[PDB]
Amino acid sequence: YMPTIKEGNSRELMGQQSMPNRPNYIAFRDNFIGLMYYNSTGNMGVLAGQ
Amino acid sequence: GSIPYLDGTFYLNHTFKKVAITFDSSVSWPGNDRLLTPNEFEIKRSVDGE
Amino acid sequence: MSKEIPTPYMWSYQPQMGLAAGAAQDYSTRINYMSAGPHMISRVNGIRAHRNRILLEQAAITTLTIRGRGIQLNDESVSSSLGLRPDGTFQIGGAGRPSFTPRQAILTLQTSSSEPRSGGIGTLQFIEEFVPSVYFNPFSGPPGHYPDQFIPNFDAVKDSADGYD
Repeated sequence: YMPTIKEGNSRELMGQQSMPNRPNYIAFRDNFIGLMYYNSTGNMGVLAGQ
Repeated sequence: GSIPYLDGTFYLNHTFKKVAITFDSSVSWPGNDRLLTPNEFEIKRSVDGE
Repeated sequence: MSKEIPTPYMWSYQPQMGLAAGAAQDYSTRINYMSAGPHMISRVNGIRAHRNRILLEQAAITTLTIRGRGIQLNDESVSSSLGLRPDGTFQIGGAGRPSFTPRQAILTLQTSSSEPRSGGIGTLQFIEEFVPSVYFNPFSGPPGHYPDQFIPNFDAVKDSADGYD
């Protein structure tokens, strides 16, 4: 809650209220899904006799 | 104008991408892995230049 | 057409199961003589008769260094080179000369399946067995005496397979 848009310390800004920011849990996906390319003609896993 | 079906002035052959031929809906015609791609007559490849 | 020189029926294969699907008269190789006189028409009829004779008959009558599997392999039983074995003292490093044991390796490599199959037919045997069949007097019997193999929607045990369930 910003009592007044003006900057600089003053009487109005004294009454401001704050709350914590929402949490995020960014991490690697389950089973590392998506790290390896699957089912794309552009990038196809190759395994063959040399 | 011109009649490419009659006169022979075909000009759209550059827009073909893939041709797949299958007999009895289970057997591909060049059925001995006689192509680099498995069972398709891949005419033109997009930017996916493996 | 004519109940004596009939256009032959050609089978259709189902690759997947191995059975033969329904067949049909040949409809892609007919000769259009509708613009011919009696001479050529008799000639063409004789030709089709010759073709039918060829079909009937055909059908009725005509129904060391072992190769391994395409690359031969040599075979040695006493080729054992490294006679040492690591007892409490020795310590044998990298080794190994791949040799096919005569009885064990080769026989175990060329055993057939445990129990033979009983089911459909492969492509080559289908070609050799299911020649086009010439049906002479079509459907000349009472109901139930017709060749039901021709209808693809007909099941041998349960008659007249209802499509779409």
